[PDB]
Amino acid sequence: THIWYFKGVPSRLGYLLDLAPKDLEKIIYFAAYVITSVDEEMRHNELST
Amino acid sequence: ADLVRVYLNGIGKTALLNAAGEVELAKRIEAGLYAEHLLETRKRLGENRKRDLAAVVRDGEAARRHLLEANLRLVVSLAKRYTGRGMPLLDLIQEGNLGLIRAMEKFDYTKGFKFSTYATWWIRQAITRGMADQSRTIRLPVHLVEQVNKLARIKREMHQHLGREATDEELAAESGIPIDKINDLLEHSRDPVSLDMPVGSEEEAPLGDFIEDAEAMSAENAVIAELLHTDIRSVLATLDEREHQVIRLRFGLDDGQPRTLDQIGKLFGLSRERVRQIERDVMSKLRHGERADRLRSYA
Amino acid sequence: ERVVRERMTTQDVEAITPQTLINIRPVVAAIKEFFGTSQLSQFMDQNNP
Amino acid sequence: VNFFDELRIGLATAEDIRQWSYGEVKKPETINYRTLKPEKDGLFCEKIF
Amino acid sequence: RVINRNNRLKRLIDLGAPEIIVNNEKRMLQESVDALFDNGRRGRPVTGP
Amino acid sequence: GEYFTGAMGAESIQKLIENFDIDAEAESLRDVIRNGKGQKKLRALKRLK
DNA sequence: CGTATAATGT
Repeated sequence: THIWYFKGVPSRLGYLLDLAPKDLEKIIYFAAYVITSVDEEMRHNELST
Repeated sequence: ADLVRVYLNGIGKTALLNAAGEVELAKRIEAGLYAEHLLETRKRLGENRKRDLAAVVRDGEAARRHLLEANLRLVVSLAKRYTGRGMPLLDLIQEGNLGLIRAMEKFDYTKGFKFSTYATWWIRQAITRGMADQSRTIRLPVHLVEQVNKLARIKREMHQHLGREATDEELAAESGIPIDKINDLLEHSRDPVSLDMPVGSEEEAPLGDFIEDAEAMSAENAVIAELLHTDIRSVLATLDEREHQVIRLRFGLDDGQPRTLDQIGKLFGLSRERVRQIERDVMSKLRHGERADRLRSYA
Repeated sequence: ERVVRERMTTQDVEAITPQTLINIRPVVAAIKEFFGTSQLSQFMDQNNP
Repeated sequence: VNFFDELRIGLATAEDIRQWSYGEVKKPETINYRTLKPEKDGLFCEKIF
Repeated sequence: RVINRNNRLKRLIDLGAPEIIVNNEKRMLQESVDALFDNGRRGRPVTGP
Repeated sequence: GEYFTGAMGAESIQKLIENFDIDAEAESLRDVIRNGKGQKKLRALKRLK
């Protein structure tokens, strides 16, 4: 990720994703996982099981 | 921040391994490798054992990961001592980790020795190789790096004994290295200066500003190259055509490889002694007639 | 003294002599730097007495 | 000749960066220590630049 | 630094190092690109001799 | 490990952006702007910008 | 190039 767009005042990448700088920094430096996409329909369909 | 800190916590996540654990993991991984080897040779492949063999392969791979994770601490404990030598600490740790995987690739438990003793030598080897190849912007051969370190260590010890800095001759006697070789080696040891450093605080002007290009006069080069090369080619053409070929081969105007007197005589079937006279004729001819008028310049 | 302390805490204790302990590289390096680069070591201008 | 009515600055997509490049830099070497010539496919490679 | 760390990652990903190793390497690569495009923007700037 | 696929790193952000759409987000932000919620109104304003 | 007593978090 280009340094200019995150770690900025404001951080353009943060606003685009609506993420605070702390969350965005953690994702960049592999300090914490983040969920990309979850199949909601499949979760609903097999929730009972 | 502090990418070192986050990695240090990550390695600390895994607990240490005991001798019983190390041997058990070593047996598991060896079986996994043997199982993986068996995959490509079971021509009459079994059905249930195939799944069992695959499961063991996953188990062996899991053991390999667990062993590496536990042993990362040794790598850090060895990489710490090389810091401050032109390579970032975290970079050294990664190079050591490469050494760890390499050592584990060849680890054997049948000797009954702890993995730490065998790994330390490889970790050391990998880190020192990395440092030699990468630490310098102008990559020197590993041989030179070892020689430079030898001289630096010898210089320190000799200076302590003498109490005063030693000359090249004294270092040569101590290190058994030729004096000229020492001078060249010292020059290689120099770390290049940076152009961005301001010089003499001269209006905060970087040293690179004052560097003079003083080269690359393409217009001048092209005209001179065209004139001289064409003149010599035309003059050689005016001479005997066979002699023109002799000049090309004796020299290499086309294909390099200046043919010596004996060699060109072999190619033309003549003797080594005839070439001198042939050249004498060529030089005599080139200094008379219109050839001189054209070529009086360029000297 | 930082170097001598490290050497003292690590070097052998039976045959330790101050010559092997005391080092002169840092002092000589320090004094040379002061007279060679310090802003308060200026070329004496000798336009006139 | 010298007609530059306007001047545009925009984010460079990865496809653009490859288009500009005349090659790929694949080695960290800078120059040979004996011939003082740029090394093959290095940071000063004569083939690329 | 960028070229060397990237090459090591290319070699390391092919070898098949554990997850922590590859994650750390990518962190080094991201940091190196961060320093390249702006040094001192984040963290302690990389220093010279 | 069936429905949610959570990656870590700049690669995760890259996949999040490509999956993320802008038309729906823009329309939602514009609708939120029409409403009140001052502090959240200006936050949506900056994001919508 | 594998060096085998052992050596495990800046």
